[PDB]
Amino acid sequence: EDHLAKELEDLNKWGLNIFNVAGYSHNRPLTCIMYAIFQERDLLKTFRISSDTFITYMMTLEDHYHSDVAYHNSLHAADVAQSTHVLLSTPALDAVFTDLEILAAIFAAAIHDVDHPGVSNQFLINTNSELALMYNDESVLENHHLAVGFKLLQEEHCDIFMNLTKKQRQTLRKMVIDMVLATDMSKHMSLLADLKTMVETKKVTSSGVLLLDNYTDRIQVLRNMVHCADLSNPTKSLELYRQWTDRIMEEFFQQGDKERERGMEISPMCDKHTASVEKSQVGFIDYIVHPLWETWADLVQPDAQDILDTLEDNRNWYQSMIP
Ligand SMILES: COc1ccc([C@H]2CNC(=O)C2)cc1OC1CCCC1
Ligand SMILES: [Mg+2]
Ligand SMILES: [Zn+2]
Repeated sequence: EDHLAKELEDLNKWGLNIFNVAGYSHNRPLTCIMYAIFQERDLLKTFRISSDTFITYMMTLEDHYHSDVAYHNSLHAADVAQSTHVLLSTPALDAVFTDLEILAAIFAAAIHDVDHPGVSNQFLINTNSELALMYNDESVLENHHLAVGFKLLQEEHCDIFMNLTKKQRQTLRKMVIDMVLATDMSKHMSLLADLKTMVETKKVTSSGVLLLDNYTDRIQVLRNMVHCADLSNPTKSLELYRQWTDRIMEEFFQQGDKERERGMEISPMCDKHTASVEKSQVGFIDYIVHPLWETWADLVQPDAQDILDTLEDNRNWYQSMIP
């Protein structure tokens, strides 16, 4: 109550604690943070989005995340949205994005895992699920989250974009699709290689502010930004990181139990009888998270040096828990 307002004082910081905001908002973290973010940035006024309309959409979207899924519930969406809100303010990216691109990136973060069933694209494909038949095995979940999110906008009592122009709605839809499809982990290596080429030919104004000429370059940075926000758990304080680790392992091990029940091969990091939680996090940091943030740090230096220091410290803690 007064605790919620104290926690939200850190709305614009990496140290914000989304678990605390959840506790004080009737477990509506996503509705809560999305509303705090939009007010802070004056987006409701800029795009003449009604408050009732915005709240009804957000509450419906949030009720569409599954509360019995350990990691991919509404708290993860809320976290990715809050993280993207901070990354958009990085000094190196100052005045680089339009208001429509800022709106799109934050909206993408919010809907980006909606209706997640708690199993991976590969699981959905090997069990011949209806979702995989629908999407022909390509970015199964991601196409689905986009579909639900944009579906809910089709209803007057819920169209938060009704006061944008047709032209603006089209551009936003293109940008959002692009950004959510980029959260598909099987696209990670591709995305990182492209981000490394963008750093290679990085250009800044006289005062260290990125120069982004075309739409192409702007959406490439936005794509990568949402993807970093998705893979930001290890760059947060150790206390936060460990609760996120606990949740993803719970979810991955539940998938492993379903794999065993059906006589399918068990995905090794989903096998609770053999997988080391600690080794898996160190591997995840060394091979995926660090390589990504090291590159993001290059693009916006020295803005993300503390984020990298926290990461390297967290990496060493998981390492020390391994005998
Ligand atoms: C907190 O950790 C993790 C946080 C987030 C993810 C995303 C990528 N895959 C997912 O399904 C979501 C994986 C994590 O750890 C997994 C890889 C290493 C062990 C588990
Ligand atoms: Mg996802
Ligand atoms: Zn996600």
